[PDB]
Amino acid sequence: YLRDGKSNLVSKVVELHGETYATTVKMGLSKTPNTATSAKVKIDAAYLETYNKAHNTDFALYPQDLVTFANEGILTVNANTKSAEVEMTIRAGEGLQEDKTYAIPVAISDQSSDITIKDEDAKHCIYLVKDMRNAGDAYKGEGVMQGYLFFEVNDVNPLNTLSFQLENGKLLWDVVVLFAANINYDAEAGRPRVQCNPNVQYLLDNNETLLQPLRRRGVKVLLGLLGNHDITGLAQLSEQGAKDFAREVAQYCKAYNLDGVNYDDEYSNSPDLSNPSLTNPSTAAAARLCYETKQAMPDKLVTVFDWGQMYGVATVDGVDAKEWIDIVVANYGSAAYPIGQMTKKQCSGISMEFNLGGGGSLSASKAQSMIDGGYGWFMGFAPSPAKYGSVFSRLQGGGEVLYGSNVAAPTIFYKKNDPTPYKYPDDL
Ligand SMILES: CC(=O)N[C@@H]1[C@@H](O)[C@H](O[C@@H]2O[C@H](CO[C@H]3O[C@H](CO[C@H]4O[C@H](CO)[C@@H](O)[C@H](O)[C@@H]4O)[C@@H](O)[C@H](O[C@H]4O[C@H](CO)[C@@H](O)[C@H](O)[C@@H]4O)[C@@H]3O)[C@@H](O)[C@H](O[C@H]3O[C@H](CO)[C@@H](O)[C@H](O)[C@@H]3O)[C@@H]2O)[C@@H](CO)O[C@H]1O
Ligand SMILES: [Ca+2]
Ligand SMILES: [Ca+2]
Repeated sequence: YLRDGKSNLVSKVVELHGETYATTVKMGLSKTPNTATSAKVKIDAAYLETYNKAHNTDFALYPQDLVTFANEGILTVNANTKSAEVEMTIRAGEGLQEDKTYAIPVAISDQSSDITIKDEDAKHCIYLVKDMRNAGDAYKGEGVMQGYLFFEVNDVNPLNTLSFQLENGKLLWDVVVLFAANINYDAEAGRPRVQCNPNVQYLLDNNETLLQPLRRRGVKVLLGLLGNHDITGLAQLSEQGAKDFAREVAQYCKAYNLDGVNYDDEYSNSPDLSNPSLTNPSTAAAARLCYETKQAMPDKLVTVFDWGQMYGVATVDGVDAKEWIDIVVANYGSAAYPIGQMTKKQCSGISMEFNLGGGGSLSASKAQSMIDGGYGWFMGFAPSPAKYGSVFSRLQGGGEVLYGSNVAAPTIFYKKNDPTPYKYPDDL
């Protein structure tokens, strides 16, 4: 089969932060090659219609003139690694649209008889390309650790993400979660639904002013989903129930122009096993939902809190978790761990409970330990302007290690449901 060589993913999201992006396309080999092993790759524009139909997506084709393969797309065989690869360059173009995902479907062609291609799936990989050159204010560089922040939107305006910058002006928090919409039972439909409390609903209704300004500066905004004290839950949907709920989550992220989801399996009660949308609570059911959610929004982030039964099964329908868990964050005091072919670049190395105090600090020591451990993420939960003294104290020193620039003292904060930047601390 064919995949992206750097990530080893068959579906790879590419964020352009500069004028070019370089990678390889890699064909895996089933036998040690010989002098005759050969293959080429090409862009397969016709396959995009098939892909979009299968995923209920609408991606446009990235301009083919902006994509270049080395060596006319002929793959260089590496006999020692059972693979063959070609360099591919993606150039940023003109006349592209901000905030639109484009597709580069790549196909194997002209392969030698020693290569067996099982199906059309193994014959293709896909790059999902986003131009992020202008939504650059959270982008702190190649290979740095990234931040993941939950807001308790019952109480705190997520525009407070903008209170957190390094001295070099970059935004600290790459990803923020609106915590949380709920899963609840819909009796009229006999199935689960997304249920948004009035605070969540107000944010979505007002996404233009209270959420999209974060996305304009490059922050990914995710909808949090959380159990909510009835028979439905994120780790207890049947295969069919998970397919249906995943489509609803994807519809929210499309309707409100968000960047994905966090799943937190807490507070559900026991399921009604006679209901066909439900099943025994388990990590396999949770993994099924994550997989189906990714199939429904392959260019958006599927992330989990490692608690309850939400995380741990590493394959669904033969597909490894690297393809459908983008980020896993752990409980306060723990580091997350990868499953399947994930690496610790998908995992949090610290989780900080900013409202109650546990989980430690993003100190210089801790930052270096996390880098040394290969972690990709640091997580924080429930910051608020009233506690900025404590929150920012727990961020002292780490930024110099992670980025060469410490977190700056806050000077602005936002009040709930109010777009006005107030002066910190004078305005409270
Ligand atoms: C990523 C992560 O940290 N995940 C979790 C967090 O959930 C947890 O946060 C804390 O969670 C507790 C428990 O919240 C759940 O239970 C609440 C109480 O439910 C019961 O009572 C209700 C009546 O008061 C009944 O209606 C209900 O049926 C049940 O009998 C419940 O109110 C809460 O749901 C609300 O909040 C969530 C978002 O948090 C929202 O989706 C719901 O729609 C609803 O609005 C949960 O079901 C909670 O008590 C903690 O709350 C305190 O702290 C927060 C700030 O963090 C304050 O805003 C709040 O005022 C309280 O002071 C907090 O939310 C964290 C930390 O423990 O850890 C992981 O477990
Ligand atoms: Ca800009
Ligand atoms: Ca808790």
